[PDB]
Amino acid sequence: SRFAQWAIHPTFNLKSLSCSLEVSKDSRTVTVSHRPQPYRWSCERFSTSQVLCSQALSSGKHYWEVDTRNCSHWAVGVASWEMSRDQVLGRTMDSCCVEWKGTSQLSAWHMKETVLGSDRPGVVGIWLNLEEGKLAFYSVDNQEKLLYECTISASSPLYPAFWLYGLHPGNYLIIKQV
Amino acid sequence: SRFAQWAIHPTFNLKSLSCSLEVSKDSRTVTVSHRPQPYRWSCERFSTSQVLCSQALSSGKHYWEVDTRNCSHWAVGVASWEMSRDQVLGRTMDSCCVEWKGTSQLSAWHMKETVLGSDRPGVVGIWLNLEEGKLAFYSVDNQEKLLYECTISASSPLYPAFWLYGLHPGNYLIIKQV
Amino acid sequence: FKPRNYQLELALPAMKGKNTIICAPTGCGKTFVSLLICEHHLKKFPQGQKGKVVFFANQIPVYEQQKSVFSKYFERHGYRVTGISGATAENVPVEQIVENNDIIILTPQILVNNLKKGTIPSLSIFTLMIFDECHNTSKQHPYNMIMFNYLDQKLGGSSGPLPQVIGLTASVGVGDAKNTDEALDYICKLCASLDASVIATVKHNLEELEQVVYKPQKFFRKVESRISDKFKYIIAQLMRDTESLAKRICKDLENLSQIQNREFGTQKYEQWIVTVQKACMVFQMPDKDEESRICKALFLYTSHLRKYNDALIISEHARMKDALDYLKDFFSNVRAAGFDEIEQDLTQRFEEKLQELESVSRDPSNENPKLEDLCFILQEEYHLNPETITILFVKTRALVDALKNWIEGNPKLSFLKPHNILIATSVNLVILYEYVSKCFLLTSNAGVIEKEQINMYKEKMMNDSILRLQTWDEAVFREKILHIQTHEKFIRDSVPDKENKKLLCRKCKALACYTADVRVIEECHYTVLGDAFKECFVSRPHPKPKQFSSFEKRAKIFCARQNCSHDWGIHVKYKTFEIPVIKIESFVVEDIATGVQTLYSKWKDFHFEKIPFDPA
Amino acid sequence: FKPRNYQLELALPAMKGKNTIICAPTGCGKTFVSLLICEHHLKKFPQGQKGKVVFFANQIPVYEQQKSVFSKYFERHGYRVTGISGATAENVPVEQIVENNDIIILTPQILVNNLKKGTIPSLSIFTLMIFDECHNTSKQHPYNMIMFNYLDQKLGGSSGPLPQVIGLTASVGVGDAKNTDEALDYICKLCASLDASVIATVKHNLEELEQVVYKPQKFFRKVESRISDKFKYIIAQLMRDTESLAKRICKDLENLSQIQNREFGTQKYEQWIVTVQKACMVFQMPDKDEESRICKALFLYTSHLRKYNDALIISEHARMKDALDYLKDFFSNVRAAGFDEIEQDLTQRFEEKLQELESVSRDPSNENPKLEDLCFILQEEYHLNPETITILFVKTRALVDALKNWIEGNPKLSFLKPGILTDHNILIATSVIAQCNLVILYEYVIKMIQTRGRGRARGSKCFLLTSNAGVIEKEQINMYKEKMMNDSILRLQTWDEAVFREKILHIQTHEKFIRDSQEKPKPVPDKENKKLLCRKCKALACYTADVRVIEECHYTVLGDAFKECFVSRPHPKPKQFSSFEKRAKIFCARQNCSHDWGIHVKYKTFEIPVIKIESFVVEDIATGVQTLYSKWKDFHFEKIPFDPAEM
RNA sequence: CUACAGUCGCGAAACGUACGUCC
RNA sequence: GGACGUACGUUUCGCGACUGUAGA
Ligand SMILES: [Zn+2]
Ligand SMILES: [Zn+2]
Repeated sequence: SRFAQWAIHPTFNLKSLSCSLEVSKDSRTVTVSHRPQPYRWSCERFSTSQVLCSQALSSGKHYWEVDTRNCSHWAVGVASWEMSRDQVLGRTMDSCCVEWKGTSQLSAWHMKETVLGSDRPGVVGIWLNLEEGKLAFYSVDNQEKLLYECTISASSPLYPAFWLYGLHPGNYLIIKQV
Repeated sequence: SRFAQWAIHPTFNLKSLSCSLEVSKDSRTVTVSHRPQPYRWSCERFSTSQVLCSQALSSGKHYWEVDTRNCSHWAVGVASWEMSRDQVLGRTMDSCCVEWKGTSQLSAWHMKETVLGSDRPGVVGIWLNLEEGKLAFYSVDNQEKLLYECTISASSPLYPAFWLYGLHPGNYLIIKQV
Repeated sequence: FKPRNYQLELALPAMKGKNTIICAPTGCGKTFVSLLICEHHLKKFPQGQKGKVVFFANQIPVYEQQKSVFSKYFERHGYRVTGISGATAENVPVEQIVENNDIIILTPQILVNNLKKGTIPSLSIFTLMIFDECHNTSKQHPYNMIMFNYLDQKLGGSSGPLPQVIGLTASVGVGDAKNTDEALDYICKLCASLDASVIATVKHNLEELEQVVYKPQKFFRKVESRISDKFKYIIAQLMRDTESLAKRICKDLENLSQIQNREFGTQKYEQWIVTVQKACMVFQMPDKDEESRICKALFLYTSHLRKYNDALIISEHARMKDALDYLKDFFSNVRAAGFDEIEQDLTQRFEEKLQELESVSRDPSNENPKLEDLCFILQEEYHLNPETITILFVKTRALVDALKNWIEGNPKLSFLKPHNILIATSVNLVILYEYVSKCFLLTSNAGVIEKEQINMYKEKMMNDSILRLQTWDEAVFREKILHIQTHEKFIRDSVPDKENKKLLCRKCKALACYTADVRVIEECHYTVLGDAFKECFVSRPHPKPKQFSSFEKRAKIFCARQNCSHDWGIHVKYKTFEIPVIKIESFVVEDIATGVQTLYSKWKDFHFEKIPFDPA
Repeated sequence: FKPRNYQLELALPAMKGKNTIICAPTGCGKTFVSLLICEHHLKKFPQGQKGKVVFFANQIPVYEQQKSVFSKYFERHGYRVTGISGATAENVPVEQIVENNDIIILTPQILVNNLKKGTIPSLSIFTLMIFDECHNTSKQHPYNMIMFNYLDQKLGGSSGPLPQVIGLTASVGVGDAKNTDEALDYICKLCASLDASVIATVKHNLEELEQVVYKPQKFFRKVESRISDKFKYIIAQLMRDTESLAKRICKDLENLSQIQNREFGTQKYEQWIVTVQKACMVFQMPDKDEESRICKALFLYTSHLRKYNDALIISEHARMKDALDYLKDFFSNVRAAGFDEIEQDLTQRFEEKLQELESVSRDPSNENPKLEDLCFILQEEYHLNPETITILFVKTRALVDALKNWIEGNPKLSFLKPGILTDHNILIATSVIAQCNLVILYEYVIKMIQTRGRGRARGSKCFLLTSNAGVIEKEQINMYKEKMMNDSILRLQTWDEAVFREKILHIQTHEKFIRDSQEKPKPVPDKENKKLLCRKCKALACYTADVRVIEECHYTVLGDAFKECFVSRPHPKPKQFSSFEKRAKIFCARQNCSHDWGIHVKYKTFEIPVIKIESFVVEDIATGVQTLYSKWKDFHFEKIPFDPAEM
């Protein structure tokens, strides 16, 4: 929005969405319903509240914006396509992300168990520089405050993954303009 | 199966699937069950016992094999993609197909009920040559008997359609190798 | 004019001179076998003796059909065929028709009225009683009221020339029996009430009956109801709002009908409406001016909740667009019937959400799924062959008119004629739309599936119990039914007032008349001859005038108030004048001394001064 | 050790000397309230007069918990605290414990048995009576059998120093009431059966009650059943073959019962099996050798249909694999016990479809949809907060092991540890301590009273998983029945105390009139000598002239000819009930019958084969008619009392 | 006005299965 | 062994409401 725009916003796909969500026709707004829906049974179903993308990345030019407001507890980060769907995001071999846990602590995971302070970013943006493995969570307005860095071994597709609390109906996440 | 193979086996899509079919993961067998399936309500739903494919046509090379046995009444043919969804196969202004009616007559439509004799093709094979408009149904082992001639004005997406008797449980079709 | 061998097998025990239980599942075979027994009974009579064979027909189209065939058959033999219907026996002597004719097809309801007046004092004048559809002789039937005099004459010691009680039918029936030993007791109770011993069935010529049997195959199609009920949420919000503004008139409203926590759109809600409607009618305030406003407001609140819940059942079974038509017909009817502060509150709130209900109705996303598989099975049978004319069985009269807006009101279905599809509510591809060669059965719950599944088990145990009785002895069969007829005869052989009460309306609570002016015409009709009652009512023409053998339904009556328009009764012409025959159901009886109120639904449950009518 | 403000408002009417139905929603709050009434009652007495306060405990863990608290508190004041349990009722005199103690915490079942014998002939020796969990005093309870002796002394005319009938409960309850008028009639009927005038509730101290209330939120989640049920289709073909095999020897099998059309795997079919099986036990074939063959074959054909119908309810709720392990466990036990021509045909008919059943059970698309979302709600809470304890309530004990093996061997639930209560992340219990902040009601329909510890609440959930609309709408009206309970209590609390003592005085006289009208004695005993036959083999076991009655509850056999008719077998869980010691278990000593006849116990010095009427059929030797009795009191015959002087 | 049939609901009574408690 | 309580389900009896059909 303020710096040099380097990438375009991703879009949700219906081939990795679980049987509990009802993402609409704009493909950037997931929502939880009261009753789950019967979908196909394949190896791409997460059986969780996780959503993956299909936007193919590039050499070094990556940036996307995702709003996690109007959410009780969320988790947004980077995950690989060559991963088991039954596993939890942030517990696999190499998937670093930031999760807002139930104990009101904004924790962060890296392949460790380190925690941040008591902050609460509303509009969190993720800067990615895969040419040298640079990650920085410049969310909003705090003189480009990152406060966390992850090192990734970029040799695989790394579509951004998302997670929200699926046991609370009415919760929704929205992707907005960078 | 003995001549030069020109095309590959088709695959059923989940965007034009009927609300009564329960096609498995191999996407090449339509089957009607006791209970219907809850799907979305859009302009792509046939609300009938029909199904479509995902293989776009080409210049001249179209051939596939489908098994029409273990069935009371079936109907296999070729129809256009730009077709109204509330209509049944065989009443469109351009749809060459053959119907095995309830009167034990292998009828055919050319938009004009072209009633034929009492032949029963077990495993039918459909030849298509869109370059010069050649259609002939050499089914199985009958020294390549044509038994029907059709001329199409192929200037449109021409995804193949199918039909089966949905009021009888146990009715199922299977696509085999050529 | 060609009786086959299987038609002659059923008539073999009938010609011997004993009462039979001949049953045939076809229509043409059942009328032809009765002609052979009627011809054989009259030809076997000697000189100087004449027959008096009667044919008890139940309905009027059954009486009209059996009158043309019996006249065209017994015309060369020189027989006197006639017919006594309800629109015929007025001012005609019954004793003259039965003495001058022999092939009488008189209605059995007229014979019950004749047996009480004094004419035809015994059943010995007849010789061959033919009961059409004799399986209805279970309890209090007009067929069962003739047999109460037949069994009284036989078991009375003076049994003389009793006629034959041979009865035609199409199904013996099981009833409410679950086992073979219980289904056996129902059949022997039918033959005991009909005084018979032989049940004639086909046991040698089954190959003729299989050609014409009319027996399709069943196909169960059970589906789940809709879940996205957007129409229900706006209606139930209007009903919960109407119920909240009704609690300010009556404080103790919620404790009147305490059955359970009621749900909208079900039959349990409809029982809650009529119970709380009757509770606001027994109120007794000593001002007599605010009480007339309280019961008028609570009547319009309970009736609007009744009409809202009535349209809710149509939306779950029929299309959603016909539910709004049922509500717009009720509101436009009260728009020209009267206008006060109470109805103006409910009519203005209905027009507020009228565009909200119109928006959701036109979208095909919110559609009942019971019409979806009905549309699926219609375009699948006609696609195979155009020789599949259908018959639809609909129970509710409001539900069969909702389907007429779906045949030609939907663009997918066009090869139908609302002919090509029958909408007969009461009688190769038969569809049973909530009614309990191939058949179908559409439903939304598992109760209709299990109800039809035990009906096929009832047909299996019926045919097994028939052949068990056909291997018994004739001496023990008449001995077994003798203990049943003596047991029911013992049960069959086993106070006015002098006060002065007044009659008040149910929704207006106005003084109409007293119980001293109510007269009795023919032990069923109650009218008022007083002059104060003549100004308390207003007339209104009848939409369908008819008569029942002594009257003329010329006009309906209504309450003579400003916006009441209550259905009080009817206006008839008995002999030479007019009398306002009213009904006790739309009335309230109040005592002068006690003051308490009582609600009665039938005239026989209201014991009072029953003064007979006087022409002077 | 220190009382509070809300712990003194409840015991304030109790100290005045009147009966109270104090309802505290805490676990340790009811223990501290009762200690305040017990300490105040003993201090107000002058010299010479002493208190005899009795604390009734309904269970043995409740009896042993309150025995440590009442002994570690009333020890500096010089009071004697004792306890009489079922293992302690013997070897001591019952009269000498009450006269030499004050703080007896004995169970109410011993007091009902003593009142019939003659020891402690009246309740005037006690001065205070505390009924813990007094909401069970509805009908025929051991709490109610003491009140029948209490109300007969008050309204009888021989009233002495009657004691207080205070009771500390946690939920008064409404019962099966629909409206508030019937809900009010239940509380006054409970107050009449306990002689109450006051009902204490926390009204002025609601702030301190909010800290410990254990009030969770409702999380109803209705799911759907499976569509492609291929396990049911193979099982139902075996059930139609066994039903047709049993019709070859009984043509009137459909006439023996009055149930409607039955679906396999439901509760309606299970009632049809027992009604059919009880109808083939009264066959009266005069051959007396073919009768023992048809009745033994129809017993085995109905037992296999019982296990086949029970295995489909396991496949409906639990996993498909554990349903196959229930049938293989039943067929392994029936092979080791005995083999004949009937059981071998049914065994080899199941093995022909064993490979077909084991193939559809190992399919990843045949997962139960009830278990498919139970794993989803168990992996979402543990990802949110991974230090939460949960609890799972199971209705049937046959499903509490199927869901234990489902977790042990699941990769998505590798963190859970089994806590089967038929270092523990889950707790799979059947029927219920204030430490697990997650409650899951897996098809389990008074709600769960998880009020045991004086800790905190911290936020809990009440997920209800079911696949039918019956269990969804039952909890919706249970919140309405719990809402109208507090309204009916507050309405009763705003009455006058002088009219409420007279309002319940007409209910105690009306309920005694029904109790004095239902005094129908026993009929005339049949002096004819009938014989008892087996239920499976119909062999002659004994006669009704060798049956002796021990203590009006148990029936032994006196004759020596019966002693060679059974074979012994050791009990898996022996125990003792006040006069006996369970040592063995008697069975039918036939070739392949192996029917459970009763039990073998030691009464004083001898060993008596105590039998039950549920495994025998009574055939009269005069006429020849056979009857099936289910309880020993319904079998009216000449009951000769036992005499140890004979043998 | 009489009569039949179907559905739903309010009560009473009896029985079966399952679970839990105590002697 | 025995006794008691709770929950689900079933078999009846009796009463009431509404709808539909038929007849006089
Ligand atoms: Zn009026
Ligand atoms: Zn035995």
